[PDB]
Formats: sequence, structure tokens, C-alpha cells
Amino acid sequence: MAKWVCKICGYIYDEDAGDPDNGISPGTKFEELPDDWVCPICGAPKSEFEKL
Ligand SMILES: [Fe+3]
Repeated sequence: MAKWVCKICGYIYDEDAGDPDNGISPGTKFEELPDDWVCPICGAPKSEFEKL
């Protein structure tokens, strides 16, 4: 699956990994993330991510 980078801090959202600690199971596509999900490292909104 796809990876997306936070343009602010360099965190990579990997759809295969999800973000379980913040309520996101593995295999969740970036577009399926809740509108109020943010970068777990720097707090940036989804708008600041770019698909790799
Ligand atoms: Fe970030």
C-alpha cells in the first residue's frame, strides 16, 4: 500500500502500518483517515501530507 510524508516533520504514514496508538488499524488508506486525524509527531493536519 501507499506511503505519505508529513511535509513538516518527515514522519511517514504507511498505510500498511496504520497508526494503532491513535485509533487507526493497519491497512487504513490515507483518504480513509478521519478529517481530524493529525501527524502523530508534529500535529500537522492532513493537508500537509504528500503521497510518495
Ligand atoms: Fe509531522
